[PDB]
Amino acid sequence: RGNLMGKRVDFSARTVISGDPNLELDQVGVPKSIAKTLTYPEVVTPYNIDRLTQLVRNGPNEHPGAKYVIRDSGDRIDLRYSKRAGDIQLQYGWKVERHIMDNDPVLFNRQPSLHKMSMMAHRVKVIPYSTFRLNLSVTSPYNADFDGDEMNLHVPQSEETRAELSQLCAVPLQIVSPQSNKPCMGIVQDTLCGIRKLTLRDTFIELDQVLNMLYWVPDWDGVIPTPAIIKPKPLWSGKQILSVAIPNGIHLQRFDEGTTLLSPKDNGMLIIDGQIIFGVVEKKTVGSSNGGLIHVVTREKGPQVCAKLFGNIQKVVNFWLLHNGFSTGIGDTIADGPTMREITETIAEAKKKVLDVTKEAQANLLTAKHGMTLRESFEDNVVRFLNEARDKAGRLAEVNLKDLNNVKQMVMAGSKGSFINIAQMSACVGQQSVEGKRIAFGFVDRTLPHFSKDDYSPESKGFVENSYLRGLTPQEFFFHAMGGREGLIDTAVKTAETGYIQRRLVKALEDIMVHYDNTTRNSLGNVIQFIYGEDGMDAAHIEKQSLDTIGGSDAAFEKRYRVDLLNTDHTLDPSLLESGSEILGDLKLQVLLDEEYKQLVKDRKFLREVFVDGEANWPLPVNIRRIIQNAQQTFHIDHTKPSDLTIKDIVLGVKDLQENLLVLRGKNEIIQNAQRDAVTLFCCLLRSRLATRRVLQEYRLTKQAFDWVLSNIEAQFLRSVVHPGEMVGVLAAQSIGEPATQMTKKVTSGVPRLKEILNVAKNMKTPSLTVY
Amino acid sequence: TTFTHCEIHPSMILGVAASIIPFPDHNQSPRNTYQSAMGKQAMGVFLTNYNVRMDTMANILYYPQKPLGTTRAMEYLKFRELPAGQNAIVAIACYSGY
Amino acid sequence: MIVPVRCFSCGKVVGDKWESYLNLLQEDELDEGTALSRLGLKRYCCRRMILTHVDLIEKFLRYNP
Amino acid sequence: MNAPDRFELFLLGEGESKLKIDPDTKAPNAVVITFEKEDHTLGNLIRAELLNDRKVLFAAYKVEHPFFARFKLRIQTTEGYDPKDALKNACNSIINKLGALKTNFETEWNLQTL
Amino acid sequence: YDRKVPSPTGEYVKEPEWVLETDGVNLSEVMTVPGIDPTRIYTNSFIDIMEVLGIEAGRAALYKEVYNVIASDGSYVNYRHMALLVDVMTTQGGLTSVTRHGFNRSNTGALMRCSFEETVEILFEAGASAELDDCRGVSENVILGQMAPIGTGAFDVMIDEESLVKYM
Amino acid sequence: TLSHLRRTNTPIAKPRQLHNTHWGLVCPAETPEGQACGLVKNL
Amino acid sequence: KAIPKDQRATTPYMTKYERARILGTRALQISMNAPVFVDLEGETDPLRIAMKELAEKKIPLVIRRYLPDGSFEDWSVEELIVDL
Amino acid sequence: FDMGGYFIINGSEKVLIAQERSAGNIVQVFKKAAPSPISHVAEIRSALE
Amino acid sequence: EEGPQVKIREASKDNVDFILSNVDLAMANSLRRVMIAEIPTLAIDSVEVETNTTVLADEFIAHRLGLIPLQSMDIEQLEYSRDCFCEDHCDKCSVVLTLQAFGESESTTNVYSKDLVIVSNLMGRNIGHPIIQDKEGNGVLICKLRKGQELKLTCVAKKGIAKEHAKWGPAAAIEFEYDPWNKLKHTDYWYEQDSAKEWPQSKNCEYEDPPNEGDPFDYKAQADTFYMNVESVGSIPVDQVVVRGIDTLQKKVASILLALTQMDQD
Amino acid sequence: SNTLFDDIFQVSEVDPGRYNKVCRIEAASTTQDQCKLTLDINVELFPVAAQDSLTVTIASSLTRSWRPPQAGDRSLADDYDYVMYGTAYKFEEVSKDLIAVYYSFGGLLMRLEGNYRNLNNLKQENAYLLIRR
Amino acid sequence: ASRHGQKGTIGITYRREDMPFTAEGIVPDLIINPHAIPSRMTVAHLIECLLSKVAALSGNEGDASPFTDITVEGISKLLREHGYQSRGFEVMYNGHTGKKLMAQIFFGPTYYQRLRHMVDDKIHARARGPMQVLTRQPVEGRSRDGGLRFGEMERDCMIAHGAASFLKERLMEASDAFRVHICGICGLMTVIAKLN
Ligand SMILES: [Mg+2]
Ligand SMILES: [Zn+2]
Ligand SMILES: [Zn+2]
Ligand SMILES: [Zn+2]
Repeated sequence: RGNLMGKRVDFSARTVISGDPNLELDQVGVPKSIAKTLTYPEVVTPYNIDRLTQLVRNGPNEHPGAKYVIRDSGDRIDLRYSKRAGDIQLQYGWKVERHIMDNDPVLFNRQPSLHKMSMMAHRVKVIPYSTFRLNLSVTSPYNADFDGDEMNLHVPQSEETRAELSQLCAVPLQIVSPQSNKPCMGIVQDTLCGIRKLTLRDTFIELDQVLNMLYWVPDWDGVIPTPAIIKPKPLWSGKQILSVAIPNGIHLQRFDEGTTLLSPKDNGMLIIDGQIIFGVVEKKTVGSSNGGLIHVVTREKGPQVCAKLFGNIQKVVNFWLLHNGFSTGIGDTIADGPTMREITETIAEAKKKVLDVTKEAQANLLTAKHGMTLRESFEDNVVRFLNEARDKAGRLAEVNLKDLNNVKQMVMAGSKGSFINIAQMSACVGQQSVEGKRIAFGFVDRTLPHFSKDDYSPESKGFVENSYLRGLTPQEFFFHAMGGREGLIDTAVKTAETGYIQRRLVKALEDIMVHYDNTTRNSLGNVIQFIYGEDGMDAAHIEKQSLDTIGGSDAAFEKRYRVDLLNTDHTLDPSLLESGSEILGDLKLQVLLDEEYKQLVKDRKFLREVFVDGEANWPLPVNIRRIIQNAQQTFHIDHTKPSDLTIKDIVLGVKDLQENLLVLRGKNEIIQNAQRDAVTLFCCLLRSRLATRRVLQEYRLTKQAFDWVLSNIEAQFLRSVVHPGEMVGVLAAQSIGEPATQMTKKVTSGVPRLKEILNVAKNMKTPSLTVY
Repeated sequence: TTFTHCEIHPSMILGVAASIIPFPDHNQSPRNTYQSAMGKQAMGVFLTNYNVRMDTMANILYYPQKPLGTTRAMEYLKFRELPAGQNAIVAIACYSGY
Repeated sequence: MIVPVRCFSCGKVVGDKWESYLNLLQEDELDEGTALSRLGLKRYCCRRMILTHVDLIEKFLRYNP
Repeated sequence: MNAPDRFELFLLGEGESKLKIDPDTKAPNAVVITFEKEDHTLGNLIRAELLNDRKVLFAAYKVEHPFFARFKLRIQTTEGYDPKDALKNACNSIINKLGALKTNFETEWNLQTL
Repeated sequence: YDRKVPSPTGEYVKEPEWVLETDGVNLSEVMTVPGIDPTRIYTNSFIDIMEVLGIEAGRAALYKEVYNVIASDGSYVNYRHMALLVDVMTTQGGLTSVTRHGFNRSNTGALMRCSFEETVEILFEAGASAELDDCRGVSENVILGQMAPIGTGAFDVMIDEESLVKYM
Repeated sequence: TLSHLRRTNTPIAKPRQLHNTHWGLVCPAETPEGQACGLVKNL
Repeated sequence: KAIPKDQRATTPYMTKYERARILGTRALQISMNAPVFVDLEGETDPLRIAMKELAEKKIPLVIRRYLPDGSFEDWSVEELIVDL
Repeated sequence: FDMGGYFIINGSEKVLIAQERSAGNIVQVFKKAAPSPISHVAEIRSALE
Repeated sequence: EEGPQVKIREASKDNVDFILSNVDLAMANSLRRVMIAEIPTLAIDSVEVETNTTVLADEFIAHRLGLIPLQSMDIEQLEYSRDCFCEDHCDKCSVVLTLQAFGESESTTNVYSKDLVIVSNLMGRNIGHPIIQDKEGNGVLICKLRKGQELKLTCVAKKGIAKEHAKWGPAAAIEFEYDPWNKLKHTDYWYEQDSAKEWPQSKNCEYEDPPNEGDPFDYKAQADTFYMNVESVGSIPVDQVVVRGIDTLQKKVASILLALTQMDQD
Repeated sequence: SNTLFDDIFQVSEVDPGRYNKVCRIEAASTTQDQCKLTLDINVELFPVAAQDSLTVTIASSLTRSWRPPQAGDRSLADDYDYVMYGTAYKFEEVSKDLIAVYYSFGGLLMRLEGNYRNLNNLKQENAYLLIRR
Repeated sequence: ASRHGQKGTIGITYRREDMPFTAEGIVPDLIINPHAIPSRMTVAHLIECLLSKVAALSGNEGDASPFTDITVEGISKLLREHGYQSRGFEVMYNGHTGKKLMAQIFFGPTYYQRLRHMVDDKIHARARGPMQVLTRQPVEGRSRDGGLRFGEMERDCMIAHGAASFLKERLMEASDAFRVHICGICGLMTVIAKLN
């Protein structure tokens, strides 16, 4: 375990980490001293000879210098002591052990390391001061903060090793992760908080600041965008100047509760050609979200482009907020005089409701719920009223706090804090629990010696009536302390239990990987999965997509999909395509639209068999929605003029594309039937999104637009398949292990249940049948 | 009407470290548990005889300050006589993002 | 220990004001807030310097060598 | 320990000019002046004065990172006008403005009896 | 419980049902009870599902269970990961646990098994059984300090003198 | 120094939890995080 | 046993791992003063040289792709599609 | 200000830490768990002062 | 008179209250920055300790000696040692101070900035005199000694700026305000009921016209008129903090004009 | 290079729901009954109250970067009091001969409902919004 | 850290001119992030400050004792008596431009502690150094100029990445690596290599 499976190593370095808004996503600030110690052995070659000779001349003390010279002979020259450290004349093939320099690839790691993202390749940036500086958005994968965290640095020694780092594990590559098929890095804290503030309708920027904000973008075209307001006084909006960081071609649409194309509340999101049309940018848009601006950018433009976008969004936002400022005070916890009366009187009425159930229980009139003690039933009610109360009291304050409330502002952007935090701070802390139940009678028939015996009152069993702003009574203080201690105990324990779970998952899966036959096998060549994850696709290349066909009324489906060239009402109007007039009554063509519709109906039944509930949204490769969107801007699709497509062009075009969606290659029934199988689901989606009526009426695609959409689905699909060599074993273990690490009818669940599951525990804790 | 005893002062339920926490009745339970662990690692004058003793490691604060916000319990803890910090002018703000 | 020359926050010399402050309290019986203000210490950064000082040096002097 | 010398903030490095004027590629009649051993004190002052010049189309400055005392100033002027000349005039205007400010303070101070 | 079901008109509509919740397990018996859906009946005890409904159902229940533990915490792990774990425990023909007993007692390499938990008791047995480690596991090549047969090392690289002489 | 001379060790039902009986006798906040949490009492 | 070129069934596309290893290997060889099969258009970094050689498919290397049974399919870097 | 309460052994200060034990000579009744022949036990940890 | 104008409100040895009208906020600020950071001063920079029997550390004391304000009136006729031609220091570039103190008294013996003595030749220039603002005429209290407590040391004071060390900071706090009625809408006032009732009215409100609600927002409006207060530490007189500040910024700009001039040669 | 829409509307309502410097305005054309208008305006810059008669103009011109002054000598294509520049984002077919066009002036939204201007309005980044009275 | 479990390291140090400032000429010694406060619910930190601000002006000891009749309203009233805005906010001006901040900053004194963890006693780097005798592997700890541990969990990440050669290097070249001569008949390290 300790000298072979893990060992300490040379070319390693460790120090306190600190954040930096001025580092690029993929770089790492390396202290001069650390750079002056760590070395790379470079071979003397015609290409570097002169440079290398200079670093040798520079020596071990100057920054871009060197420590040793390795002759062909094998003996090491110490530049620190060699009498010939000056007059050292290099020879091709020798090695110069030179200092670590700006842009060298290095492995950066934050322990524990329950993730492949816990060890990523960064670009060196030699800097002053004794800390490792990292870009803030890269904080999340490592799980780092700057409260006193230290991080590890490993230096590759070979051209091969360096390539491995730069080509497989570099930070930009790691953005979209296979753990949850979504981005694992997003915009955080200052930049998240500032991004909401910047993008409100209210927010307008004067020329002076616009110029600085523009210049701050390192790839800015040099083009001053036309102000949204030209006289009286030229003024730009936040939305406008943020859109300069958003690259061209980037298309995004999101509807939040109550979003119209007129977005009255500045709800949801609409980014067209990498320009914001409406809505406020926050967590859902610019965070590590599934539908994310980041998810689309990585996928559409590249990992290197997306990594640049992080830096860009932050350089603008942070600069703006530096000058706008943002604070948080006690005034932000303070709630209205009447809101406080209204809160007090909310607790007051709940306090009586509880006494009423208590008086009812003492008079033996209470009637227990089937499968519960008369007492169990009572405590349930009490606990339920008191919580209903804490929340009401909370929701009262939350509403009374204006949009100027700095806390509300942080909660609104999603930068920090939630509802409960406002509630507990402003209004009421609430009921305290230990082992699920209220504070119990540690003393004979009472919680504390300040109480009378057989006191089931909220005040006796741990209900903290007061806000943190108001302060806690000694009794409230001690009960909160009991309840508080419980969490610290599990935080403490879980830590090692969770650790060992991770180990066992890893050790059981380690030897599993995808072979060149798309088969998932172990060190015995025993097949685990015939095809990776039953679909033969890489998880990073997958996105939640809606299978339209699945739901809706049988009539609504019909309207959407049916083409009947033999009926004057259900034909494609000659406005839809050029052949419209000559297409009516074509029996031969109708045979093809019958196949089309008949397949779509087949598919509907099938999908309804797979997803029994009728759930439409599933993670599948190739975002077809986006390809269409792009075809539309790429080809400047005129939603007026008729298409130059044939029914044969659409119908057969799709039929043909399908045969080109290759996962398995072998020439034989077994492997060919296998290929058909893997591709099934994706095709149902493909056929749903590319049916004739849809393509013409909805998408309004031209032949070239369509031809392009088809080629792109193909290309994307192919890129989407898993790579033989993928160590899917470890991946899967860590993809379950890492989340288990973040874990806090009544059935045994979470960490102790996962423990039960993995152990194939014979005598389980909550056995239960669910009888339908 | 049954009261046999009275509490001298409820703040006395707290130990040496928690007794330096200002308004601990206004903090979330563990934040208090954290401070009563950190203050043990806070620099200051540990004893006035520091200059006459040979100990492995000694950390002494140049200009210690008594706290502006204090506990009645600190009187007994000798804290204002031998402090662990300085009263800093603190802005809670978003600035350069550093 | 031993009065800071200059307030940390703004750097107004505060080194001279110590004995003078301690005097305005014993000899003049004056409350801390007036003495500070008499001495022209108006900004709270400057006020905190004197008001919150602990002159440990005086104990240190109590040891012989 | 990894702390840079304090004079590095103001004292020019070995073979390091105060100004380095490089031309902007992305835009016509635009330039980029890097000011070594300088901060906001001068940057924001110059930028604001170039803004007063009518023949100046674009002007902005940025301190790319706080560990280093240097700033990049980008100047774009109308065709025919030179950005170096634009910078020269704004520099001059500033001096002449400060010259009056001193004269005016001096006169007003001499009038006081305290 | 609320159940989404297709309506005559086609659209999926909420058609809630009465469901029973047990405090104990007896699969064999409760299944044969008149008035229930023996096609729908579920137990959290997948060990039972395995015993009564076969290993295939054992896999489906085992995944269902794993999935719940993650989603209960409000977390999302892509199917494939849980699927793989579930499959590995399955393949043998029963419920092979992620313990020193289960997986670590399979036909894999001896040094591999020894790197987790039983070390010396595994190497003695390895000796008296005259085991032969084919060194295909990642563990072995790590102990041996050789390039593991994983990703980058899953294939070999050769120079071709044909193509070499072609480019010049 | 003070808090070290008031420290309590408990070697080896639910010991880590803050008991009602700990009122006025032991500090409800002063306890370590991790392994020794709630097994190291402070008077 | 070695699968004939006419019976090869692995991807016609180069894997991430293959490409990373080819680039690593060439860069290593280039760095050990091996002959460069491309015009270095001022290039000096062996990885940027490697990238250039792979960009023009002037890398004289072959990927021996092993199958779980022990057999293999040999693929030239010239013939592998680089969609990465 | 030094408060005493430690020893000086070979020049380093040492603090005895209070050790917490269960009081002796104490009668305690406990239910012995579901799989057990014995349902309840009365224990007394008897020891001399 | 000409361009930007001053209107002094109050004066003393230690403070200058004034109004700066017909100026760019950028200019007002750049001056404010310079006054804090770039005006040269003389301050102790090397401390050679011969004897120290005190309760305080050699460097603890050393640190304080730098923070002791020294007469920097004629600072302009002293050279920065870096620019000077000697080996370390000399008269042309430094002021040598001496401090010998001893506990003769049974009572506590005090060490003051007055106890500093100049040993270097001053070239008859107003420099290196420990600034004494103290009523009793003692200046800064450096140390306290008991009986056999001796303190014998030597100080080398050098020309410097606040950028290198805050000891060469000639100014204390610089007060700076504009638009006491938020006419410019440069701040969005945080409030609970009324921002007018909740936020205290500035002193300077009296020196400006209240906005009068029955008027539209002046967007065209720009920031001119700055209410400032410059506080001196001693080294330089209050007026000269302002003047030298104006001059430093002027010189700083001239360097740029000159740099461009040398660049024109090639 | 020329005008695309011209009409005088009358404001029915002005709405600053939480917004301190901006307002959604509801107006209808005094000429055509079929014509209505929804629009976000910087009311801190150009104030608007209800029953105000306002000339609302479109026009595709009067491309590349933006220049600030010289406009003193340049022909200020504004005989109007408040001017905006935005993008056309949607073309809603609201039955019959009725159409509705959506305009975003950097977040400041606009919805114009009518019929006639089939031969005018287009899906262009270029669209100015001019308002007088 | 403050006395509220509100710990942190210095990210940067700014001079007085770069710092944001009150019109009164006051500047912070410390800038802490608003993002600390909400999730943490350390209300007493905010109160400590407000009370400390009053205390500093009033020259009276601010009683921050637990169970008392001191209210945030009480202290607020006292601060308004001193000329400051009751909830501790103060309008600040940006240090670089001098332009007023659109936000008003919660500003006042707070007792901060200096903790035993300083970067320079932590920072460590190695690249070939002392080795153990038995295992012939890098020695342990910063103290001994040891190398860091590329442990089991790190091996896993490398295996996940598919960094076959990067791993081999860490385990061999970068640590342990040795050469033996073995026999072809009995695969043992028996060989008497007199390689010379
Ligand atoms: Mg941390
Ligand atoms: Zn001060
Ligand atoms: Zn000299
Ligand atoms: Zn042999």
